[PDB]
This record gives sequence, structure tokens and C-alpha cells, in this order.
Amino acid sequence: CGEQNMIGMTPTVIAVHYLDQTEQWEKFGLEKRQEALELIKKGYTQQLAFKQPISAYAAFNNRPPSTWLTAYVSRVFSLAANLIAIDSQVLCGAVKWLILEKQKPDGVFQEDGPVIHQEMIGGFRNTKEADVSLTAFVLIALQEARDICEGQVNSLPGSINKAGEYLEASYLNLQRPYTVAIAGYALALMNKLEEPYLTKFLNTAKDRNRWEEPGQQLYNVEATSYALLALLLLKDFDSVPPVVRWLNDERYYGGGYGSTQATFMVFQALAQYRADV
Amino acid sequence: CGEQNMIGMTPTVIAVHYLDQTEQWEKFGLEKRQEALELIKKGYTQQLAFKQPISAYAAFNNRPPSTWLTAYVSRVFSLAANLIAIDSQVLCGAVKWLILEKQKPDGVFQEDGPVIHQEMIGGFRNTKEADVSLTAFVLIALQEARDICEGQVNSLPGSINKAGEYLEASYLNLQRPYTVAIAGYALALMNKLEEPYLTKFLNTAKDRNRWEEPGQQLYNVEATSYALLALLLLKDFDSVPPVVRWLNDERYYGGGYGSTQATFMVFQALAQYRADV
Repeated sequence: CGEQNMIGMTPTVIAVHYLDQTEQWEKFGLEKRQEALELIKKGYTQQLAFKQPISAYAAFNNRPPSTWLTAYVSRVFSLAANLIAIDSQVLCGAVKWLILEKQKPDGVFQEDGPVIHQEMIGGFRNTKEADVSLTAFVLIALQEARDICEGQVNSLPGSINKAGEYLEASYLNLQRPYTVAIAGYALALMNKLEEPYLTKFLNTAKDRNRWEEPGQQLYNVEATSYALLALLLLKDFDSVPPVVRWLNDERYYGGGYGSTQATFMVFQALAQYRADV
Repeated sequence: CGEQNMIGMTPTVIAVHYLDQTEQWEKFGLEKRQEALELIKKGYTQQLAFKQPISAYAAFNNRPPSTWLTAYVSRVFSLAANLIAIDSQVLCGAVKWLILEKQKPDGVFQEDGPVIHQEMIGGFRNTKEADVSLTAFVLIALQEARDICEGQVNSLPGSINKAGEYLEASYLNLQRPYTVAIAGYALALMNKLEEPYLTKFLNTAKDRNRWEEPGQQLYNVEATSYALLALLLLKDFDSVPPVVRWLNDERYYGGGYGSTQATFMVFQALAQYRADV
């Protein structure tokens, strides 16, 4: 089904990205990379079977589309476009649908068809501050789709800016570390993570190494990974080592029930850290 | 298919085991355990669809059975029998088939139907010393099946001892750290890891923290995890901390292409370490 395929695909996509960006295939085995790529190609192809005529996705072709899932497909495909051949008409069709059907005038993205596999959406599963969680998530996916799709979808910069302005308007009153972290990264992507929003972002971390909610280990890995990406964009390299250390000590249970966002984000964030430093 | 289902199942089975044995659900979220169990039940049920009338397994019901895969199903089901209800007639039927069809008079187990997914078998994929790799692997699976199956299959102790005597006969001449590690654990399970075999086992490790082959990160996590289980059986607690530290620093890429044995074994070994110490 169209959700599980993305669950299945995620760890290998982001493992190949990480090994590539950190240049760590000698220890891993460079002869292993091509078989990993073949698995990513199979995942891509299988996912196309769940693309609806609208270019959006759901678990089944008969199920009404998920905003979240469509944006996750955009997130994964955008990154995977550097590993395997991906049809921009498929990727950018999903982008177009997100903006033209699911974004409200205030910039918020709405989910009309929640995913079945609620464990694959990370901290968004806690519905507190959900309009921020989802709008930040979709904004980041759209930002990641810009390289390929900004030319094909000229509604894309305006949609990003509107989502970003919503997040700015919402940021100082957020109570969740998860939301301060993911929206923090969304704001940093548009160079809006400045005072007074920056104090809010930094003050929310504990022991200057994590953005933590109680009893939510995998949400916290995911949140802290978004925070790390923001600190890197800020070029705040003084603040990075404790965050990297904490992340490397965490169990994230890749391939395990509920680990999809934690897996994607920890490896994305740790790869960027080596790239940058 | 019957291989991929086991690939899919593995991380959650061993995550639940690990969280249980180390009593770490408060930080993880105890409300998450029942949904994980439902996924394990679905994996079990789906695997039964690939049980052939012989009680052995292959990727497809039309494919001749794999010795390796059947033994892996025995390994996973034996451990999972403590988490979900498993039909002993299914588990012990597989045990019986392994012993009555695939074990030679010298104690070695033979693979007549290699798995398609060669990435899921860990260091056995390197075919050097393969009769030891496979015989140790199957011996360990059979040992793990004893709680449930020794009463149902009274050929089981003799089969274990014969495999163990083969490993003893083969041990001092092994050249691979992988094989010294997995066969080391097999020998320790039968209290045969004594001199001169013990010197061989210990001398093969590097920096008293790992059993390493070049360019094979995931084989090395798997091997070192088997080594850790052996050191624990030896009650050699002086030798354990460096091995635990090294394992906790490794990337094992759970859910990623080629990670199945590394995922099962690292969490099995780290759970036993907390149990024991």
C-alpha cells in the first residue's frame, strides 16, 4: 500500500544519502551502493502505482488523498532525485496539488485524509499545535522541491512565503519543543530565524543539546534533528557539538514501528553537519 | 514475499524485545507497545502464507526451500513467542525439517536453495568459511528453539551436539573474525568455549572491542554482537565494557538495505548485557 511503501523505502534512501555526503563508503563497502540504489528504484516505481490522477497520494488508489503523505512523497522524491532518475512531472504535480488544493489563505496546510499509519508521521501525531506541525512539514518539503519544481510551479515561492509568515505569526506562542524545532528550521530556511524568534528557539532546548518532550524518544530525535539543521543554517557552529553528540547517543530504532521521521531526519541532519563542518 | 516479510518484521520484533528487557518504555512511550505488537502479529501471520507443506520456507511457495531462511524464521519466531502467540507446531515443524533434511553426518548444515535477498544474511554472504557460518547460525537458531521445541523434536539435542562438535573441529583453523565470533557464541552456548578455543576467540578481536573484517561495517556489528553474547555467557564482565561501548558508537542502518542481521543481533546482545549486568 502507498503508505507502507514509503515506510519501507525511507531508511535506504537516507542511508545512501548519508554515506554519500560523509564519504563513508570505504568502511561500509562501496560495492554495496548499487544494490541499495536498485532497492530505491523499486520503491519509486512501486510508489507511482499509488499516484492518483490528481498527482496526490493515499494508501490505496480508492482512498481520498493525504496532504501529509503527498508532502512526504515530495520530501523523499526531492532528495532521491539526486540518487535515482525521478520524473519531475510526477514530483511537481504533487507540489502543484498541495498548493492549489490544500493551502488556506492564511498559509496553513490542511489534512483532509489522515494517514492510516499514524506512526510514520513523527511528532505530528501529537495533534497539539498541529496546524504548525503540518504547515512547517509541508513548507520544508516544498522548499526541498524548489530545485526541481520552482520553474514548473510558479505558485511555489508565494506559497512558501505565506506558510512562512503563518509560522512567524504563530512562533512566539508555541508551547511544544517539537513545533519550535520544526518551525524553527522552516523559518531558518527562509532566513526568518532571527530575534525575537531565535531566543524562543534556543531557550526551548534542554542542556543545549536537545528539544525534548516527555515520553517521546523518537519525536525528540526528529525534533532535535530539525533543530540541528537550523543551527547549521544559522552558521552557529558553537551550538552544534552538544546537539551532534546527543543525537549520536540516541537509539532511533530504524526500520522499527514509528521510526520513519526519526530515521529520515537524523541522517539528513548528521550528513549536513559533516558537509558544513 | 517470504524473505522480504522477515526483513520487514525484524526491527520491530527486536526493538520490543530490547525495550522490554532493559525496561526502557518510560522514555520511549509505554503507550506505543501494543501497536508494535500488532505489527509483529501481522508479520507472523503473513509469514505463515509462505510455509510449505514440509514446514520450511522460501520467498515464494513455488521456490525450493532455503535452509538459511527456515532457520532465520526459527530464530525470529523463537524470540517472538515471548511477545505474541506462536503455534509451536509451525515453529517445531521447521526445526524438524532442518535436522532431518539439511544436516549432514559430520554435523554441517547445507543450503540447497539460497535466498534471493542475499543482503539479509549478514556475514554469511561472504562465502569464505560458509559451512561454519551456516552451521553456527543454524545451531544458534536451534538452541533458541529448545525452550519450545526440545520436547516436540527429540532429535534436537543430538543435532545440536553434532553441529557443535563440527564447530569445535573447525575452530582453531578459522581465518575470519566473523566466523570466530558466530562460532564462538555457538560454542559458548554449549559450554565449549574453553581453551584452546578461548584464546583463539579473544586473540581475533581488535582493540579488545570488536571482531572486524575490512570494508564490512554491518558484518562487523553483527559479529561483534555475537562476540558480546559469548563474553556474557563466559561471565567475563571485565572484557565487556569496551565491546558495549564500540557497539553503541556504530551506525547499523536499521531498516536499511543489508541491515537485517546487524539489527537483530545488536539489540539481542545489548539487551542481554543489561539483563546480565
